[PDB]
Amino acid sequence: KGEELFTGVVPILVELDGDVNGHKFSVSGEGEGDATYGKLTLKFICTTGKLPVPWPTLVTTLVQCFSRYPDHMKRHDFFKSAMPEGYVQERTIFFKDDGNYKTRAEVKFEGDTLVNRIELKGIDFKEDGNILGHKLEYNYISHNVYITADKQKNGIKANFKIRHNIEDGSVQLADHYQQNTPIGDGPVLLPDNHYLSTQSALSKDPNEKRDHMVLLEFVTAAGI
Repeated sequence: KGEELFTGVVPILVELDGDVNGHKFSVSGEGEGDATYGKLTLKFICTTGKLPVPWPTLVTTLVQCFSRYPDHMKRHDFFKSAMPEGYVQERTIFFKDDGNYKTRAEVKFEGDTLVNRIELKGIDFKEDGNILGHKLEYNYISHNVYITADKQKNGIKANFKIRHNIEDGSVQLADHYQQNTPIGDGPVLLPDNHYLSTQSALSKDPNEKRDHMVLLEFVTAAGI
């Protein structure tokens, strides 16, 4: 059972390589995960210098296997059932009236540490849009992740809308399309329809002088 691997606080490593409209960059992140409370604490650093895009646009990319599933729903936890061999998570984020993000990450265990090596490719962005123009507010993100079973790929599919508030008080809609598939060839839990009530608190470290982000996320299953 992969559920026994999350019973306590688990070290989290996050390594990401991206290319948005030709701007290459890298993000590194560490933290702890406590599925018992769906509690996630992470800090990300831009290892190549300045981040070419708004941090908030990388939140959902930069470990849903750390979410708290109510006891009566634990038969729907695809994420933990695929561990420790892990699973492949692919997404396609569509920013309204702007470019799109196509990401492919691999979430798996490396010893006692949950790892998430991501590969992000961004194209079609407007040089002066809300993303490459850095006009999106850095504050709070909170939406529901609607999940559905994908018996064909023996995994799951999920979609949701992230509404990033712009500085002028407007909204930058970002449609997400998720596709998780198990790396290992073992039995994984195919869940009935349900969603992930997610909430992220972005903040800066008063002492960190490198482009970064301090995140305090909470993911809890519901819908059934």
